[PDB]
Amino acid sequence: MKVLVINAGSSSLKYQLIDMTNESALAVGLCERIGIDNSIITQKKFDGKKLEKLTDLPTHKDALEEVVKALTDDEFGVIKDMGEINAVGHRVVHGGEKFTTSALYDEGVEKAIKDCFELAPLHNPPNMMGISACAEIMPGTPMVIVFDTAFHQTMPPYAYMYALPYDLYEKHGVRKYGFHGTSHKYVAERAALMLGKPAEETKIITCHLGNGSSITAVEGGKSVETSMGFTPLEGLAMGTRCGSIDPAIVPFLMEKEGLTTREIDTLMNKKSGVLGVSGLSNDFRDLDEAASKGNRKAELALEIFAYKVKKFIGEYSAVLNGADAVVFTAGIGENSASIRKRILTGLDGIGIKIDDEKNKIRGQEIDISTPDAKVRVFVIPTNEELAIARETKEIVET
Amino acid sequence: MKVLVINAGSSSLKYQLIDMTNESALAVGLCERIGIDNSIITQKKFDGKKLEKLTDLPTHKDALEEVVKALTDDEFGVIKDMGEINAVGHRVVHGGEKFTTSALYDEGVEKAIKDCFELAPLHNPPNMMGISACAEIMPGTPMVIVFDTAFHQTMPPYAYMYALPYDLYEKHGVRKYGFHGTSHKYVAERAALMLGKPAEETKIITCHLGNGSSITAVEGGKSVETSMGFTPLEGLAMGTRCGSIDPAIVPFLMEKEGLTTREIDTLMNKKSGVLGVSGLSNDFRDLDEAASKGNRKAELALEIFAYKVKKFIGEYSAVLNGADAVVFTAGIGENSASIRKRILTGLDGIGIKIDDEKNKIRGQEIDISTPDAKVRVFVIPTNEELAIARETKEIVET
Ligand SMILES: Nc1ncnc2c1ncn2[C@@H]1O[C@H](COP(=O)(O)OP(=O)(O)O)[C@@H](O)[C@H]1O
Ligand SMILES: Nc1ncnc2c1ncn2[C@@H]1O[C@H](COP(=O)(O)OP(=O)(O)O)[C@@H](O)[C@H]1O
Repeated sequence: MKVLVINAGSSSLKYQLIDMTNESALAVGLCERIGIDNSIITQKKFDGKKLEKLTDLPTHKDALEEVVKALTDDEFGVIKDMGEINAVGHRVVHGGEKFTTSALYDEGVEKAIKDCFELAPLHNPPNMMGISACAEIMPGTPMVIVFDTAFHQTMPPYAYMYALPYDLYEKHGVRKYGFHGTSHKYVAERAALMLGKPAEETKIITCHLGNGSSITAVEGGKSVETSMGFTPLEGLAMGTRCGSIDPAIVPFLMEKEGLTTREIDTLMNKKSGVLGVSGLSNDFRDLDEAASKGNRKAELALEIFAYKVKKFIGEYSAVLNGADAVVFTAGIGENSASIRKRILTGLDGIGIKIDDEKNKIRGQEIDISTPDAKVRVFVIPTNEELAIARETKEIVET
Repeated sequence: MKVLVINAGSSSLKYQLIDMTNESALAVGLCERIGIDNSIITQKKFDGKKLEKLTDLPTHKDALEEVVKALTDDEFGVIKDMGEINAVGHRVVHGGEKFTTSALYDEGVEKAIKDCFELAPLHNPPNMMGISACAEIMPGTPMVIVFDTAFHQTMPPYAYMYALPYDLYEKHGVRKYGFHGTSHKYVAERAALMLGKPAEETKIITCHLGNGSSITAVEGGKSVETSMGFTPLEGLAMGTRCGSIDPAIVPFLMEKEGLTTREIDTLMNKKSGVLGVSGLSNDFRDLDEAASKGNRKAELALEIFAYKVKKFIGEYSAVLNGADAVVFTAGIGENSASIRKRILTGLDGIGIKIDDEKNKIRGQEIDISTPDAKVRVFVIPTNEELAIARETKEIVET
């Protein structure tokens, strides 16, 4: 089965055609400057052939029509006709409580998606232009919407409910949702394979450490607890987000600094995290160098960041009653040997011990723990597009 | 030297008269329903004699006047006249940045306590009322203030700093302080004795579970991390407090419901916790009974509460790199075998296993873990009053 994965932006459209037989990306592409002048589509075919075409792309529908032409090109394409695309997949952030699994697209899902957004306190609404264009160009092809909140819908009530007045949950839907679902589910699946046990028999803690960061406790293949909550702000300190602070600090700051609700929200989401502490950057690479060159604020920001991840590993070890493995993924998790070191030092007491040399390897699924450690520590690159395609294939199959 | 220890709440006042010659509690008492109807003072003398008086107590000053009359009663009292009270030690929750060690009461201490009213809204006002009541009733007696925050001053910067813009820490003193210090320090000491090791060699997790609840990670006798923060609101779900929720919920609620900063603070401190979830009570005894009789909201509130304590045990196990013991104290911690059961179930994976029969014993320092468990679980009655009296003696003596 071949799956086309679409990711649409205001004036762009990224795509990948993936063969699910071998999970190989046959072609990867990008349409830019849509609705602008000098539109362009660029496609890379697996064997090192690149196609570029300067043509006008007024709307996402035009871009998608070109994408199909580029995929079927005699020499630079990978399929003979549009009919070889068995399904299309798209990722949306919030599915609230309406979406407990990925969904087959139709007029119903389009409305539910819009509602989930207007009820949620999220910033950027979902971009539907890619999804819409798809319905016109390929009416007969199954389309699957994948939600980042979906994977966490298996959480029990004592985990997702906040200790707030119950009516707020009922009147405004306030509860923990969780994000990065697609990433957590994918690496949890890879980790089970590396443990050599069927997923149902595994207990895994997954750490998606990127500009946004979240940890999930995966029991027997299902999410049972996660660090982000009602919004992506809860939990860990991140690039520009403060994470879980004393809630009383909010009105205190609003009275002291004379701030509006929008200002305090912006302060917590964009001026906090390691950026806010370091006074320097929200980029962990920059902080790491700065810290070595002796920059104290940068050193403090990385200490706070690693310390909080360490604590969550302890927290989810209790949730899971002993974990079989801890997984690191995303930008920081996959690439930073030093940040992994800061996080994993001082945990032998709970069965975690790593090998400094194995921890230096990069871009690979690898167990970096000593062979005698009770808890395995795996570094597993997350692959967004492939995860979305697997989700799409599962739905289109069943 | 005889020290009177006072702990004042909104409508109550606990006291103990302790002889420092041998550290014996001569009399223990409680004034309840102050400022309400059917006020009552109850006193227990060391020889078992109990006094109860139904009288009207309009203000803390009236209650304190009765306390003195009960302490001097010919048969049920323990001293001949007020002059036998050499000093008074007061429990005060927040002293802010300026006061983080015990202090002889003076104009400056008073100022700091009133300035922190907004930082400990449920506590500082009543603590102040008890101090003023004491100044009027016994003008000539030395008064010593002992802060809930002192014990946590050993926390490292990466634990007490929030991932917020650094200037807020500098300009407004925003950082984690922690509370119940006196209780945590005392039971940590008792736990080291029970482990038969020098405090310096121990790693203990102390859980003070009462109307207010907090956990502390004690390493070698020093507090290294604790659950409450800038204010007593952070951390666990409590009787009427929500604990650590997604901070984004604050601005969100303010906008949806049109709430000012004062109202949202009251909502989080007075209408949340198990009271907010259950819709029934903030008393764990009542919830336990209601849960057993089939009340779902009450059952959910206790699950959320126990689950959060369980997670903190995991969190601090990582902080401490393996703990030697977990300690339960305060109202719920000392008396609820069933709540301890909910909390401690499913942790054998991290070395914690308890004996259901031992867990039924009450009012005793006892190890309730199975003999083979790697981590000991002790139930230890707290004695904040003897600890406050020790400080009072030291300060008044020098
Ligand atoms: N080698 C590295 N060392 C430290 N940090 C890195 C490294 N590589 C990437 N990062 C960090 O990872 C983040 C980008 O990762 P990414 O997975 O794309 O984030 P997100 O999941 O939030 O979209 C940035 O904050 C960046 O500084
Ligand atoms: N046997 C019990 N079972 C469950 N909860 C209890 C029990 N005894 C006391 N509690 C709870 O403990 C809390 C008492 O709070 P605390 O701060 O320790 O003060 P106090 O020592 O004055 O009772 C109350 O919420 C109360 O309902």
